Amino acid sequence: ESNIKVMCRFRPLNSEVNRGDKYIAKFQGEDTVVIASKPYAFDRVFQSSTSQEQVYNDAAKKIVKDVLEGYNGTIFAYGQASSGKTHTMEGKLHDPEGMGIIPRIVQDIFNYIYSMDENLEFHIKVSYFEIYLDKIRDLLDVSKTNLSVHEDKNRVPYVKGATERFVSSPDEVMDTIDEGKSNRHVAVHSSRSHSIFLINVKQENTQTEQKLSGKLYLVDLAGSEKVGAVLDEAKNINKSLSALGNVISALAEGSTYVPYRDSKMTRILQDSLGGNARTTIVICCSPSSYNESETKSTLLFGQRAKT
Repeated sequence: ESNIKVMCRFRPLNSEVNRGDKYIAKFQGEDTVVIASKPYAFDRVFQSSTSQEQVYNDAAKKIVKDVLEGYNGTIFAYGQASSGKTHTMEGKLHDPEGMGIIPRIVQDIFNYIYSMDENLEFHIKVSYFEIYLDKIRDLLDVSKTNLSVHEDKNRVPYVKGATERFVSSPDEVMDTIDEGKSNRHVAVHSSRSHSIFLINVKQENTQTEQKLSGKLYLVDLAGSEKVGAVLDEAKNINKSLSALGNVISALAEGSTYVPYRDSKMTRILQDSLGGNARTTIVICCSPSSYNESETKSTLLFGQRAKT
């Protein structure tokens, strides 16, 4: 019903072994992981050996194909520091085996476009903003610090004043990602804000003249903090995570009312999370004994989306 799939990735272990740490995690097949004799069931659990490409294949690929066919979708990344969130989501820029989910999404989009030359015409608009201290901040125009979410006549959400930049190649998309990353709020390199990257795929069919439109959101979630300006960061981070969790949970349990309005991120993502929309949540975990509570913390958060 809900269309949310939660997938958990554990990374290989070192470099770190010199500390003295154990593996702490056992896998009952490919969808369940056991820690401290407690079982956590998911839709897929990627073990240490799982390649970048099959993470993309199982987590994101069908979502991309759906957006190229007119649907909306969302992929979330969630993880405590050094869990492998960045390796999973971005990976190694121009190494194909190699690269993480976001570069593979972009390559599939453009290969499809190239393979569909004349018969389909495309316009890809990308936007990039972060939820920092409950404020919507544009990562492509530092002057736009405090933007708002609204709904149109059809109850379709949009962020007012957000930069939309036209892109025509994979490099142009990646250039845009790097520009936004430069302005993203970091501390201690923890992300202190949640960042949302939007690819809007607009197409028109040359034979039939009919139009299609699809929105793919890539959300990098800041991890929950247990702790001045860094305190306001923690309470906002945590409150917005609980708002997401409430939505995500109401959809998973089939609630007829879903509390999208209780936070800005979920208002933005209302046309792309729940309903017809396709969603994958990738939670990244360290296997080390040193981080067992963090992992167990991440795992519980992932559990909220699990029917």
